Amino acid sequence: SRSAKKGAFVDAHLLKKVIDMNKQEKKRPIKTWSRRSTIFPEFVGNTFAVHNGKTFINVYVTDDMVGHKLGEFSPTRNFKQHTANR
Amino acid sequence: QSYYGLGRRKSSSAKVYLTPTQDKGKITVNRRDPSEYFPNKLVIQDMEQPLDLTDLKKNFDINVVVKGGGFTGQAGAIRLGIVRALLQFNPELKKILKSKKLTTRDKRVKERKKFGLYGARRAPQFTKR
Amino acid sequence: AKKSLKVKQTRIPKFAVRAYTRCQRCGRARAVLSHFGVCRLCFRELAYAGAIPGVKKASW
Amino acid sequence: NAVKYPELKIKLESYDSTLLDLTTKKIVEVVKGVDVKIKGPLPLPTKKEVITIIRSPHVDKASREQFEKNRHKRLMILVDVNQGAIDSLKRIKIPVGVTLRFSK
Amino acid sequence: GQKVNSNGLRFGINKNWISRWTANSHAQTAKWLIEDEKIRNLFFVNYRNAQVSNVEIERTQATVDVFVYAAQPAFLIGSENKNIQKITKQIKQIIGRTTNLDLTINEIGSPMLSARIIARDLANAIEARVPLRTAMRQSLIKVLKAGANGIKVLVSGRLNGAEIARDKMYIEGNMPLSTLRADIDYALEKAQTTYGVIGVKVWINRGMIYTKGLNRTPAHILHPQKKQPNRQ
Amino acid sequence: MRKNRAPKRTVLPDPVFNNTLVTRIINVIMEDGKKGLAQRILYGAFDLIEQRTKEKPLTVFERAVGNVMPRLELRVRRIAGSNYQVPTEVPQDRKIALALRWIAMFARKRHEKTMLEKIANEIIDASNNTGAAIKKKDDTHKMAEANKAFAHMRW
RNA sequence: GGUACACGAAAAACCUUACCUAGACUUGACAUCCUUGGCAAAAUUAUGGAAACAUAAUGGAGGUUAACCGAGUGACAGGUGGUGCAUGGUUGUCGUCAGCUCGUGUCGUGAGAUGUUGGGUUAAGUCCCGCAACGAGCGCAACCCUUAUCGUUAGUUACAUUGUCUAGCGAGACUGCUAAUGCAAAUUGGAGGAAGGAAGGGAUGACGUCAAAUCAUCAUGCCCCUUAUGUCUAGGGCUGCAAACGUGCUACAAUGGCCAAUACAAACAGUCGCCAGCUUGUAAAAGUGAGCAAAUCUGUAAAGUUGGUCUCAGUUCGGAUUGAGGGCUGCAAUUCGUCCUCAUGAAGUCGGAAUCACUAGUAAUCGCGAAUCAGCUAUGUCGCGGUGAAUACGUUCUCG
RNA sequence: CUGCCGAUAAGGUCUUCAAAA
Ligand SMILES: [Mg+2]
Ligand SMILES: [Mg+2]
Ligand SMILES: [Mg+2]
Ligand SMILES: [Mg+2]
Ligand SMILES: [Mg+2]
Ligand SMILES: [Mg+2]
Ligand SMILES: [Mg+2]
Ligand SMILES: [Mg+2]
Ligand SMILES: [Mg+2]
Ligand SMILES: [Mg+2]
Ligand SMILES: [Mg+2]
Ligand SMILES: [Mg+2]
Ligand SMILES: [Mg+2]
Ligand SMILES: [Mg+2]
Ligand SMILES: [Mg+2]
Ligand SMILES: [Mg+2]
Ligand SMILES: [Mg+2]
Ligand SMILES: [Mg+2]
Ligand SMILES: [Mg+2]
Ligand SMILES: [Mg+2]
Ligand SMILES: [Mg+2]
Ligand SMILES: [Mg+2]
Ligand SMILES: [Mg+2]
Ligand SMILES: [Zn+2]
Repeated sequence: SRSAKKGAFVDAHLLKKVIDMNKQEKKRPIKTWSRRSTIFPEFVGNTFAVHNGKTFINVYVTDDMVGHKLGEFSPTRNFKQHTANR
Repeated sequence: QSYYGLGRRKSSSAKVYLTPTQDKGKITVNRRDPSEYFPNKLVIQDMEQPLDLTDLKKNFDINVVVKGGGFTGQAGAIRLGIVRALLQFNPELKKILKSKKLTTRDKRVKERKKFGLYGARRAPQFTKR
Repeated sequence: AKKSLKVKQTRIPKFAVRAYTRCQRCGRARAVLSHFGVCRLCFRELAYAGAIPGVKKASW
Repeated sequence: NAVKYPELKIKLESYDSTLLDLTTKKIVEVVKGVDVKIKGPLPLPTKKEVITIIRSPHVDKASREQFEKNRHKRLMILVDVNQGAIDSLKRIKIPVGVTLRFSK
Repeated sequence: GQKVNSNGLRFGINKNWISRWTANSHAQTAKWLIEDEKIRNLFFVNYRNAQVSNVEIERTQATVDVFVYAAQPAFLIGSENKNIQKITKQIKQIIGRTTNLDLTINEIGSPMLSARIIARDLANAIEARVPLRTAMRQSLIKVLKAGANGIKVLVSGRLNGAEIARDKMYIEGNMPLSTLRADIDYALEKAQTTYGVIGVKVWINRGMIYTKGLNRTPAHILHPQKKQPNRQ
Repeated sequence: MRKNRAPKRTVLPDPVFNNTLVTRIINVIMEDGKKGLAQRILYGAFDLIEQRTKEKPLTVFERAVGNVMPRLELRVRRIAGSNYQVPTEVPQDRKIALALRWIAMFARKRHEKTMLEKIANEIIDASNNTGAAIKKKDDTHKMAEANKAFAHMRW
């Protein structure tokens, strides 16, 4: 879908923290509000706290989850059972 | 001594040129063979409907210029155009042509779409319950 | 919450796609005529007073 | 004698019709009072725009009225003008409504 | 049932437009359109003791012309042309210093048979605690004596401070609303009362216009003289 | 509640066999507002009729349609329960019209192939009083004959 | 309920947005009045930042404060917060149905009656007669627009197969003439006429009913909040899902599917746009790039005609769903944009009880354009043209 | 030309006024 010339997309605020956080050995969960950032190869090995709307759900990225958007691996709404009307 | 007629139907003009000749009428529409300008779906007789019952042996050379409309509308324009040219050669013909009502503008055009309606006269489905 | 949105619309946003068009007389956001910058229910009042030259009732 | 302007193509347009005819009468009278061969005040097709507006404030989309705004248009091309016409052209005073498209 | 606006039904056929201008683009068509409404509203809301009947606006690429008709122009003029300077500064701030203004007060004739000042007088009377029945009747009788045709006054609202809203009408003569050739002048006003809002609607019949034309001719300003100035 | 009788539009003489009735059946088989398509379909069936029956197509069409034409018409009239029917003599204009409608309706349901052959078979099958349109005409005639008693009372 | 359900909304990714979670603000994002100065707000580059916002920078048009930029400052600003059963305004409905009343007079102890009901004629309380009624107002009709023929003016950017076409004015149709019967309105037929008896369509909608709809277009009485029900920003939500209904689209097919060639429109729109041609690409599209501020240039007309093929199959029908690769808009397409290409090929073979619309260019159907719009499964809405029917015997039943 | 055909929660607005012009 997304054009070629444009490429991928990160907010570059997430990119800067990831570069800083990968150099630092004692990595901790990275609190990012950017559900819009696509997972870049360098992201591999870090863990993020994506804002589902209410809380920050923790996602551990792998060498496989690479390519999709960072908010795609977290939910936003919840539905598990209806209730008999009558 | 040529004759000229101007018919119209569904926003379609017509310029019919009546030329006296004695070497077959050679019907012609917009510089093209009638069998090719029209789907030749037997629509050709219609335009000649007032030129048949009186005569076509007088071999009137027809020079038709029609610009607008579809193809039945163009055909309607030239019949009136043929009849309007016919009203300059032997005013008696008029009488018999008037009879069959072949000397009247059809006055029938597509109506305007109305708001709240799915067309000229259609209307949405009504649900009571 | 009307007055604050009106003022914000006049102010330029930080993104081009963030700019929307709101009626200039009232503050209605939806159903705004870009040809006149006037919403559908202010255009009726203005048209019925003669303020817009040439907008006459239609017979088609 | 001179010209200084060949093929002066005056174009007229206005929201109103009667004013447009009046301006053409005034323009023609002055330009024929001087020595100019007017081609003729021809009419052009009027561009009509129509806007549909719902009458009701809240509900009943079905009841919607309509408005129109006609852009009546005329054309007028002057062959040779010269100062004798141009200087007299300064005192014409065209009623606001009529709009000019002088193309030189 | 609901009726089409009487003024709006006769626009472009027998009635001219209150604002006559052609803008450059769709962006400049909106600025030039809200601004004239402010000017008209200014004249009407404040400066009311003058009986301003109608204010017309005329604009070109950059030159603004205002034609203001009033029944008592002394209040606009002021003491040795004082209030006049004030209003000029008002008008200049709304449109802009970069343009040229040519405001023109023009005194009006036959002030009575105009639905605007009658509605304003009606609204003032209701706000002044004047009994409604007496107020309309005095206005009705004075208008008829002025020498016009039938007048229709509808005064709907929280009548006399009541808790249930009513409406009182008083037609007196032929008011042909369905006819296009008739000269019906219409105006509506909001009387702001301590118990709410009162809506007054005045329909006036000022004869039949038997001369075809989109007006371009005055309307009930001709009988007495009509001049004064402040123009250039 | 109307008190006015509707006008009638012209029927037009056919453009080939000069038998008005051809134009009517053309309009009957019309679907999707295609005048062109309908003429082609119908005209092709007469050519198939030539290839098969070796006779004049107009004569065969009249012999089929004239044979299908009914005589009695049963109008529903309910009073208390169900409807007691009433046989009435149908006008000549409606006689041809009803015949054409049935011809088309049973033609677009036959097990045959392209509607050209479908419609061609129905007309040739109706010239010998043995088909689907015949059975419909037979059924209404027998129903009217059975309900002969109430013919006197109409309304 | 009819008079809600492709409705407000003529465009919910952000914005819109009024909702939730969070991070921030308090005469406030916006305004006036007052003591008081103006020697700025912007925009943008840095750092911290989810962004609000902070700390530093070029210190900014101008015109000496005009507007605004401020300080001080309390009255206050602000509310899409409640009440459409307090309202103004606007609208739906009976209904474009033919009604609703008043003045004077008369009758009646009185509510009230009369006119407005009788007989003819209409779409009409339209008109004529009769008549204790005589008149009048609103509605009805006509005056307004548009389509149908012609005359006149004008001839480019139309035409240029020479009088189309476009838009100004005017003529024309007036039951005007005749036949029948009626007191008279008036009905029917005929003549001539492009048009005949409201020639087709539109705008035009009486008093009032339903305490009908809207405080969320706007305005407003009253009540309520006032470091919060006000304000800014980021993310989510308005797009959910065991289900039911309404309105539409696509189909279940040879009156058709696919391929090739090809003829004929009207209206509207266009300089952050319409985009011709050319080059690349299986294609959406990209690059180059003229032309057009427009009767000039651009926005491919499709059904339709001919030829080839399928040969009645759950198929060369039907396109859903799903996977992958691409293009465009936009900071941004996962929640939640659409287009193209490839891959797959749900249901569905005419649909139960019961229901809806329509009386000619109408129903049915085929395309085209515009509005809001950066983009949008708008198949919606408002318009334009191409083809183009069937039926109306009658008021017994049915609804109003 | 006589089939069949039953029901519909409670309390409620609305006339303020002619003194008169
Ligand atoms: Mg508001
Ligand atoms: Mg309802
Ligand atoms: Mg939002
Ligand atoms: Mg300075
Ligand atoms: Mg100073
Ligand atoms: Mg409030
Ligand atoms: Mg209400
Ligand atoms: Mg009587
Ligand atoms: Mg009477
Ligand atoms: Mg009328
Ligand atoms: Mg209510
Ligand atoms: Mg959001
Ligand atoms: Mg929705
Ligand atoms: Mg639809
Ligand atoms: Mg085929
Ligand atoms: Mg050209
Ligand atoms: Mg199956
Ligand atoms: Mg398919
Ligand atoms: Mg997506
Ligand atoms: Mg089958
Ligand atoms: Mg009908
Ligand atoms: Mg269809
Ligand atoms: Mg029963
Ligand atoms: Zn508005």
